[PDB]
Amino acid sequence: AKWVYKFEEGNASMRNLLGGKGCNLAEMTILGMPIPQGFTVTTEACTEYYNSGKQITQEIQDQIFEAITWLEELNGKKFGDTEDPLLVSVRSGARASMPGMMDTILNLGLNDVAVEGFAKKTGNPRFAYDSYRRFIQMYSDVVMEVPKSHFEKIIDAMKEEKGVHFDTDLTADDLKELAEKFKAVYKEAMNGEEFPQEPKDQLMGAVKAVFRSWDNPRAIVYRRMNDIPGDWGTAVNVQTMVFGNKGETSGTGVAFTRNPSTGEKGIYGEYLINAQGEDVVAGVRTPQPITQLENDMPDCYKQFMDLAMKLEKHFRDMQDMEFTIEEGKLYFLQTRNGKRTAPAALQIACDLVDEGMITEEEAVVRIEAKSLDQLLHPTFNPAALKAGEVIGSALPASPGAAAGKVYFTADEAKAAHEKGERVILVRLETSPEDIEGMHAAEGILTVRGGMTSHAAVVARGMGTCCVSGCGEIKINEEAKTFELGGHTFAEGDYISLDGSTGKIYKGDIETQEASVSGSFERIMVWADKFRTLKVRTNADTPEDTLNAVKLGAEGIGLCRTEHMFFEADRIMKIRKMILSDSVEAREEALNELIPFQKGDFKAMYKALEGRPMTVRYLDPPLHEFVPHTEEEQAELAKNMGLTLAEVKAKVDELHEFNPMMGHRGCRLAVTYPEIAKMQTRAVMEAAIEVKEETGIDIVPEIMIPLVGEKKELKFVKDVVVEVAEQVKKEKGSDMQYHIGTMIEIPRAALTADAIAEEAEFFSFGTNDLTQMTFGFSRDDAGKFLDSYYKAKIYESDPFARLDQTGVGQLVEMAVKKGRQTRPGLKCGICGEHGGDPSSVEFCHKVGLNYVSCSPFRVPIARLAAAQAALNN
Amino acid sequence: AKWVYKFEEGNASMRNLLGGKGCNLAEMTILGMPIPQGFTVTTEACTEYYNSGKQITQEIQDQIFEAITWLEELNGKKFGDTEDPLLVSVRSGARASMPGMMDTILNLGLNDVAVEGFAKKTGNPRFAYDSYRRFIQMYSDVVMEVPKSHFEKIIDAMKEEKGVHFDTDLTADDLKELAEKFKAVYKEAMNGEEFPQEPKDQLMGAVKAVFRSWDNPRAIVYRRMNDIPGDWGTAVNVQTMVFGNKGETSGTGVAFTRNPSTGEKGIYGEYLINAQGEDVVAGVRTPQPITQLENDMPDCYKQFMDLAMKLEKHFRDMQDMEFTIEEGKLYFLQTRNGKRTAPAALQIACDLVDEGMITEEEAVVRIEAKSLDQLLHPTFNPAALKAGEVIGSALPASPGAAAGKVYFTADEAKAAHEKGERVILVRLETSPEDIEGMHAAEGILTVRGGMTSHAAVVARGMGTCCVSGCGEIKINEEAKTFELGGHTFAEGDYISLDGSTGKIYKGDIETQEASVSGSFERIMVWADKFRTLKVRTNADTPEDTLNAVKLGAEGIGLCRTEHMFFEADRIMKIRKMILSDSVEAREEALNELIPFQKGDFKAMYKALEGRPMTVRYLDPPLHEFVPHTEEEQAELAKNMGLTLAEVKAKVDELHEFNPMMGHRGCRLAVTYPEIAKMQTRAVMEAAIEVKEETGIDIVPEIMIPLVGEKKELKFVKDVVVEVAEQVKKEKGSDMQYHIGTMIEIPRAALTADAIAEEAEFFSFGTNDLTQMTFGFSRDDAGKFLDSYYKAKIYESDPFARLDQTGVGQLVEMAVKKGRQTRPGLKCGICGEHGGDPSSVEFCHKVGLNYVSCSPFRVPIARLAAAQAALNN
Ligand SMILES: [N+]
Ligand SMILES: [N+]
Repeated sequence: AKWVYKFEEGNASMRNLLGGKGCNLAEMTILGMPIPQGFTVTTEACTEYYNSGKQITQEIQDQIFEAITWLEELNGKKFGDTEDPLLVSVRSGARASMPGMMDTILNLGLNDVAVEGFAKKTGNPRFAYDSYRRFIQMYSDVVMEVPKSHFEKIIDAMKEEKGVHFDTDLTADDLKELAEKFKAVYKEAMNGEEFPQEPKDQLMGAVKAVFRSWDNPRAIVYRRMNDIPGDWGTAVNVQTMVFGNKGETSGTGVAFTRNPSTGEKGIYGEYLINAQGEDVVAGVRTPQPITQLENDMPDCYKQFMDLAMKLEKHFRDMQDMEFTIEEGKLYFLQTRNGKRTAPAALQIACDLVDEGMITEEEAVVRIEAKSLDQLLHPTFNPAALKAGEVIGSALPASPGAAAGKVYFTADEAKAAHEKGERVILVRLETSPEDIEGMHAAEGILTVRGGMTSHAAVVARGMGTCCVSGCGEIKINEEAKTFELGGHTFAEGDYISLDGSTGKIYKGDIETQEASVSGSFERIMVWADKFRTLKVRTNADTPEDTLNAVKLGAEGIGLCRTEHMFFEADRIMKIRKMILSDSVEAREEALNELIPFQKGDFKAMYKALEGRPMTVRYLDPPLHEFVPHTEEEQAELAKNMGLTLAEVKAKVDELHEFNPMMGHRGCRLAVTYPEIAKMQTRAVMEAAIEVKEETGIDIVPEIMIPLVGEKKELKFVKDVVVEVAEQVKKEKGSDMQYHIGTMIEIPRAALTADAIAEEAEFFSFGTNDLTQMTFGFSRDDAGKFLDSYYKAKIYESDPFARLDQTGVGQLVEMAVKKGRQTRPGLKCGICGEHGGDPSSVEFCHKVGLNYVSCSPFRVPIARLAAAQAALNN
Repeated sequence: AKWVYKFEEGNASMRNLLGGKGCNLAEMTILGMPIPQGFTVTTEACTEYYNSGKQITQEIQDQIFEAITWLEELNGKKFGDTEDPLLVSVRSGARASMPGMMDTILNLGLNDVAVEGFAKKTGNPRFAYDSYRRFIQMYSDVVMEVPKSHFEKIIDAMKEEKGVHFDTDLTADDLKELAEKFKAVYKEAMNGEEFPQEPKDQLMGAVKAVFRSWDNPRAIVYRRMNDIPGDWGTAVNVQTMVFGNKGETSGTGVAFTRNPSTGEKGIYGEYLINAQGEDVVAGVRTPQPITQLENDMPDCYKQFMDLAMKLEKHFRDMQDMEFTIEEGKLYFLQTRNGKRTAPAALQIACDLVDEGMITEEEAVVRIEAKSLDQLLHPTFNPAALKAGEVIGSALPASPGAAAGKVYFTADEAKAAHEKGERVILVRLETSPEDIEGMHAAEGILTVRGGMTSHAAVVARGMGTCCVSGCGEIKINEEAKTFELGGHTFAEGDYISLDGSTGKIYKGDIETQEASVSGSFERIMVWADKFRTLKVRTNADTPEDTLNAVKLGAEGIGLCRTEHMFFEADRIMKIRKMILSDSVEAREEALNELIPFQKGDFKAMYKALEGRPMTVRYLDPPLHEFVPHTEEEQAELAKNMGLTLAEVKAKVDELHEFNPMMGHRGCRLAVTYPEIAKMQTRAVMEAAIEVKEETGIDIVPEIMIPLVGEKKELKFVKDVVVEVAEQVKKEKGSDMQYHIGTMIEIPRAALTADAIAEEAEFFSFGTNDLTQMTFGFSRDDAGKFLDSYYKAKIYESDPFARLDQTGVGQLVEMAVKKGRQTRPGLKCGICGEHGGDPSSVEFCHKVGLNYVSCSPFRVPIARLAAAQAALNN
């Protein structure tokens, strides 16, 4: 086929084939920007590599070399030529942008002979050898996997040995020396093989390494964390080199057209004079803030700021750009819509609509919904913060209030978090390998690196606090301790970070619940204008109901009732009913619960003010309510006038092999209708009274759990209806109410047209539906789920993301068949999936009426629903 | 002239003549609404009364009686007739709405003979006598000033005597009795005069009482508090009566089409069955929430909700309505745009724009700017609130976190606040007489009264916390104590109120700084779109600068520098310079201050990020920096090797008769240029360095205080320029800077064209300009300002509201003449007036470029500036 495209042959629309970096390089070429020429090996070439038993096919290599020849002709130089070489950069990039995770190798082409021709042609040996030891290092890292450590230790040995204080203070003589030590490393690691001297072998080795890396364990995991399918592959961009390490009038930088942490309009970012990209990211030399370049090189700044505004206007969004200045001449290497925190996304989308650059629909569609969870992260209690002990400060790389126990390796931090600890990862700097520990941390603190350092950008991405470049810190990896200010810290010691101010605190500073911007309220107003799904919340108390309404919830899709039986002042009533031996004594025990539960329901209807609430009837088996402690069993035997033995025999009788599928929910209402009769009286008495007290109308929604058969639901509904009508008569009420069901048993969805004959609404309990569709319990699934992710068997966690392919089939069928028998059938979802964007999009598309999520996920659901409406 | 108009003869545009209540009665008549017919005696009639030595002229009375005759013909009944009387309500209302402050007398016309004809015609004696004792009471209160106390004590004696528990449980027999006791009261107070029996005398007495009341001390003060001019007068509305006290199918209510505390859309308010308005406001019978009327009288509710939506749609804003149901027939008595809290105003204006009912310009224009100070009131620290001891709860009448020492009379609460205490007024209920104590309170707590009670509505108006109708409270006026829950409270004891939840706490619950809505950020976006003035802030520290920017400030209009000399680590430098005897030793002492001050300025430029800052040079006389304590004087003598006597002699030498007009500001820079030279070096060194460190450009603004003459400013500017240019040369800087002046001496404004020859900008220091224009010091003016307000000599405090008539003349002239010599002259204001709406409007109109206010007043200035732009 055709596996390679020149930049001139592509555009932004070819993203899936060229990857985002390649399509953006193409697009800037199309605009006539000062972009060094190059080409792209497509994402399809990556699939082909994978379909050929992980090998580059003859045809592909032929086409790579062909394009290389095309590059040579344009430049007038032969690739890696012994005399006047042409050198290239090789950079990977998939359809989806993955900041901090891809690969870059500069100066490819250099070798023992080309480096001398390079030195002669540039007239600058120090620059030639600096470029060579860089390339030897980047290639050893990227292609093989020799740790910078091996190289950084040597470069530091030499500088320290030579008294010099900076990489820049090395002579062309030291650099030739350094390169040889560097090559020794690669060989001292390649089982005796020498660093490839043929330019063509270097190119293929780098290309193969890019395809190979797509399947590294860290890429696999990062892709699951960001919902990126693996089949997308990655492309490889190859470009002619421009050098920011040629001298004092050369440099390299990374900047954003607006701030990615706050969203404020205006250039943000950093650069270094006489450097290559690597240097800026590392922060050994303190990177200078982008705005300062105006002082050093006014003309190049002017040009850069003009092109930067031109790029934001062309792409119609904040841009993350990389540039290189080679001896006074400005080049752009990359541009992409910049990753950003949620506050920054709202601010920015809002400013772009106000400047007339985009429409409200465009603003809504572009914000990453999952990221709005950041808006509800607790912020520090101001009093506590002022009272707090500042021990140091640095760059506010990524916003947020982080407080946790310190760990010094991504693996320890993750292991600690898993045991339930809030963790803070402290490192010299982070790397793609630290990703899982980073994701586990409340915050991230580093010794070197600025706003565009690895920790900074990956953290903004995750919406995680990060203070970076705190040079005052002294880490003792080995001992697992670090010193800052007044004292040494030890693994586990609490410290706090303010990602907004850069301040670092001793101890665990108190945090409180956050509030909300106006760009947030503004974005929600536009969202509402477009969404058609309604958004309800999963709430069991007045307090959560209020929080949820405050975030936009229009009512409740799931009000669990177990706590109304489990609570200290409730538990003995139900225990007494369970240990009874008469339907009469069961009812009498149950009846004592009425006043309590009626009371909990009046409080909820009082906080609802007319908003609907779906009340789920008793869900768990009886064993969950009986004491499992010989001691509590003894106490109960004593309160009921029974022997410890009797109580124990009843407990043993209720025991089940698989509690997930035993005698519970609807099946329990069938054997003991008394339970449902009681919850009905509590519900209807509470509603009727609150309606009498306020005049605010109520239409109770009573939902029966774990139904699989029409006549099973009918049996329970009859019981409920009989009590509801009786309560209505006793109170002189004409209140209306609906009786519906959960669709959480596969059979219910398969026979939903029959179920709809009795059910007035459907709530999709997808947590349970997923367990029964996949055949596994969430609580026992961690002993293999992780092996499944690692082996790519699953690319997403089915409990956090609706499985559209399988489980989705049952949700779609249930709505379709339910509506064959009851056209106006109302359908909601209340499993954890209702707060997940892709799931919410699936529900909008299959016709649900509303989704229901935890209070603090309401904003996410509201935005995701608007997006589903616009994207469909 | 023509002093009386029928409702049919008026409309909303005639507001200034008919008053807001009369024009709204007219407008609803025009709409064909079920409004009882009546007429309005104009505001002009009130001015006429005042121009005739406080007396109703023959012509006016003639016209009142004429209209009364017109009323009779329509009704078929003669006013106060012995047989079938026509009775009327008399209600006052000025061009401006003043909720809780005006007068209402129902049932006027009743007398010893008319009440029997009334009883016979209605066939309902209990209703006739209930109406009579009501009228006797309302007339005694309103016309004369007999305290309800006298009447409430008797009504309670009788009910208590007769065992009955409610006003409603009185027999027609008890009521005839009650009325006679009531008449006895009025006589037992009118030096033996009997309650007027002639209907016409009652009408004139009520009309005169309304005109008379316009000048009561409480109306005068309330008008100053709400910026209402007195010359506006008040109109009197006279209307045929409809009765909500006729029986069980009669009632009366007050409702708002949207909630006035939160702004949420939907009916809000209360009513009572078998009652007159008075009853609802008092809360002896617990008022029922408006929504409940749907349960009692569905058809009348339907009609009411339809007319209510029709009124909001006609007026295009949330309406505060009053209605009466007479034996099943709905009447509307009043409608007005409802008063509301700031959050409610933003929410509502925002919803109205989204529903397409109003434009963004209309939203902006209608919100009361001064009320946005409410948005920045501290809210409770959530942790502290949960930790708090709830001792009771009631209606959340007006939002806010109030915490203070309790007082039981409006006068004590005010006196206590004046001594600097945070106060909480606890009363059975409030009255117009409590207004000044209410205004002094952090919060208001009452025993009876609902959402439309006096405290509720006046408090919403003031934006003050209020929890009302807490019946569990027991007040012991005499002892100045009250019991609630766990204990008795005593005058001064701290309690806290949550006006949002209605909860009441023991102690002083901790509060923290508030945040901001999205309807607030939304309203500001629309505001910015319209305003042309810029808004800067008065800020001296990094912290206040940040708060201010966060609220929208575009820079700093006044950065005072006194603290840079006054601070513990600064004071000894300046004291040493003052006690010196050589220009050389003065400079050397001054120089030691440079590092400190340069440091304070770098911190400010660091927080400014390029935003301009106007730096005011040293303002106070030297006496302010020398010790005034023989003890500190001794310590200084010791540190300087001087005798206590010498130090004391220098202190005595610096003493002045009038420090406000002595040797200070510019005159001090003239005698000691060393001081200005030093502040210039601190300023320019700090700016240049921060510009080198960030690349972010800075244009320092140096403002010389208390200038009266062109050559005086030139002398100082030369000094400053010489040092600025020197610092520029030493640092290799080409930074630009402007030297301006305060316009705070009348002479500076009178000769501003000359001053503009040297000043690059003008900042209007209106605090001082007002003192020198009025000739009084703010700090000594309280011993007569209050007598001036009481005597109406001044209607506004000149220190809080720019005096447009006089002081405004100098500000206008200064800008006009300054621009004759320097057309692009930049002009700002930074006196306290820059945060006051009417002042901000005056500044927009006279051409200023920006206003500058304290950080927390920034929102007020931003909105007021948009409003000035639209209204002009
Ligand atoms: N379930
Ligand atoms: N002043």
